[PDB]
Amino acid sequence: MEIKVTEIRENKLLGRKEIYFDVLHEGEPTPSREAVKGKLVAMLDLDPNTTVIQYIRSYFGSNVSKGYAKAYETRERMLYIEPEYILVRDGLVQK
Amino acid sequence: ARKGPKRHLKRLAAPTSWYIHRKAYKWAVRPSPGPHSMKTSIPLIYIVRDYLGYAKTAREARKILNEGKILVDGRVRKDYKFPVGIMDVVSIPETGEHYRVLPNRIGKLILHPISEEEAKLKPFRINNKRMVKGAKVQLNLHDGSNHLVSLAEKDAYKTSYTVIMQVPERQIVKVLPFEVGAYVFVTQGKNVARKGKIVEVRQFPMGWPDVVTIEDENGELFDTLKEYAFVIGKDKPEISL
Amino acid sequence: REIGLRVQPPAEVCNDPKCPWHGNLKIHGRYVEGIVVSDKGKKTVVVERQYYHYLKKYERYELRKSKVHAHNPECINAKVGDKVLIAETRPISKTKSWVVVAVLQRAE
Amino acid sequence: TFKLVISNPKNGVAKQVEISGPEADKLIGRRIGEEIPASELGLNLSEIFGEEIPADAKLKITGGTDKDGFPMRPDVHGPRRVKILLSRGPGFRPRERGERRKKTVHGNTISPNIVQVNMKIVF
RNA sequence: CGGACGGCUCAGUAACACGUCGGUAACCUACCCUCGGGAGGGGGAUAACCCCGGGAAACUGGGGCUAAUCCCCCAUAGGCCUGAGGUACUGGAAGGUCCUCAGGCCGAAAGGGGCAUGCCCGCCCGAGGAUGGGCCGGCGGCCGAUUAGGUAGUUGGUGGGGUAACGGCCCACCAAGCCGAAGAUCGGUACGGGCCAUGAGAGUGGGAGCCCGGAGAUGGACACUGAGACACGGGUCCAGGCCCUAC
Ligand SMILES: [Zn+2]
Repeated sequence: MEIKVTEIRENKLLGRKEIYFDVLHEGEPTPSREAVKGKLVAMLDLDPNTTVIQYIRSYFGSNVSKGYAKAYETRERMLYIEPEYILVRDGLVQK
Repeated sequence: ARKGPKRHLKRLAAPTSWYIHRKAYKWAVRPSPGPHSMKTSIPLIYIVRDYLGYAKTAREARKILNEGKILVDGRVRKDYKFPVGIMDVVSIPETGEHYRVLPNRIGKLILHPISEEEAKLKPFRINNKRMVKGAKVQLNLHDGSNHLVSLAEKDAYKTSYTVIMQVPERQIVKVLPFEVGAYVFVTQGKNVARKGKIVEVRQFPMGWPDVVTIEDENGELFDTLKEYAFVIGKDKPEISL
Repeated sequence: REIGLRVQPPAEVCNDPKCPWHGNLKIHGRYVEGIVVSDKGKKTVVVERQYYHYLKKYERYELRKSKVHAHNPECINAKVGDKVLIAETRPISKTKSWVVVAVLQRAE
Repeated sequence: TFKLVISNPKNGVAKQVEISGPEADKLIGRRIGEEIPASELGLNLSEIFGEEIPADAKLKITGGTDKDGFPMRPDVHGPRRVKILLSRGPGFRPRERGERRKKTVHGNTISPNIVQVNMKIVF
């Protein structure tokens, strides 16, 4: 699977880096959040924490999925801005 | 049957001056009473969320608003219902961004980016005059605001002139009159967002408003109403359009 | 007072406070011309005018009439047959909301 | 037969006792705002209230309750019942601003229809 | 503080109810914005809490103790009426606003709370706006003559009461007017529009679902509190129906 960053965007008010990326998986299924996070952090020098994946989406026939990710400066601002359902869905918090 | 005032607003019934999706949902933010009208203003949350894109939901927008990270006319505004309007200035000092609110040739409101120097001035149109106790003159402006002046200098302020003012402290500079060579910016009607110079005024009897003719720099002439002709300069503009 | 219509005032005077000229009554809205049809009431006049309505299906016209009741001050004392000018004001009685301001042509 | 609740405005304590027989018939006909000696009924206060209360002390009728649970309202004359559409107290608790309800109250006079009688010690 | 919004329905209504253009110089408006000004001095009660309870319940009594951004009172600002003058403002046009004088009625406020060694949220008055409403007007849109005369506060005037405000809205007095064959009155059916179905088009027919407006909350009538109700999940009565009961 390849991961190709299409856009990065900066937010000073909430203190976040928004990231739009494409995933290329020709012949394979839709990949997993763990793997996508590993690749993202390895490639952009980010913390495995303070990083969440809002969605990975597949289309009708593409073998090319899309993603949206957010990288925060501080775990505190993170837990304050982001709701709990994505945190549980990612694994950064135990319900 | 209705026993009182309204507190909701549906999206199919929202004014046309807005950039909004009408079928995505059923409900819209009803603005609160304030400076401008409903047909001439848009709340702040729509700016924070749908124009600039600093938030995707409304909780995030409320959160940034309740921390003084956004100003309007040099003042902090925490209410997501506050109506923003024409000739107003939106300032984000954490990103160095300054926008001025203006309409299009279509009638919709937009954000024109300006500089920090011009972000400290706001033009006002004198809409009426009154004499109040202490024998003082009260000018009633176009955003619903008011200014006090002495009697000695009453003949210098009339009911269509324009006044430039430092926004937060609200001190006057550079009055501009309504004459036959003044620069103009139309704010409503069929010829909205056009610009040009005045040529002729015309009056009518028994309640009908006054009309004015204007010439654009391509040389073409067009008429409109006198209350729609915002004065912004003498020979050239003082702000950015 | 010089009300905002650009007509000439009458060559009389009254004490009635319900006269646009000489009094405290103020006019606003629309103003039309008509002909007097009846003046059998005191300080009241019936004014009539006419227009054409268009029938879209039959491609032709239809003459229609319009009646109003107007206040009639004593400085401007119109009678049946006068061509007159009336203007709108606040409700004066159950059926009167217009007032006569000038007689344009007096009948014999 | 009456249950007397005798209260002292000195300490804030009250005691419940019974009265039956002819000493009870001395109350029927009496109203609210009228004073009565304690011996008139056949009981002394040092016996029951506790330590000691002087003699010469009389009792004041402040309220009462009918055998069906309807209280007495001073400003209603008679030993009978009424429905009056009152707006405050005694005998109703509003629970809202401008709320009114038609209630069932007993009158200003004592009658054999009563069970409870509230007395206040005078000094 | 809010619950007068939102949500449901189409009974009634042929009407300024609806649509559109205009008007209020004849009116009200808590939450909101701007500007200009103020927060002085005293008093009081009473829930919770404690003692004793009553009634089958629903509900409810007596005594003691206490606080407030609760309630009351003085003062000052200010609000309203009238009369005589000056003419500064707006406006197309002043029974309006401003200035001076005079005679009188009503009559504010919480410097409270938080952090801290000044900042945040707030209280009252005034002038204006916005939001939302009330009222008026011109035009426009069903069928019936085996329904032809109707109206008697009915049409107008003078003077007043009452309303937030104009007004026969109501009252006293003077007159005899108002609508009608270009169809009044009466009777029938029916929430009104944007819209929809059909047709080459003209045109015919409908108007439950989504939006704007109106009306109603078993039938009918009447009131309290509040900026706003004669109030679907708050009140009072009559009629008609049903339920619990220790009757
Ligand atoms: Zn006259």
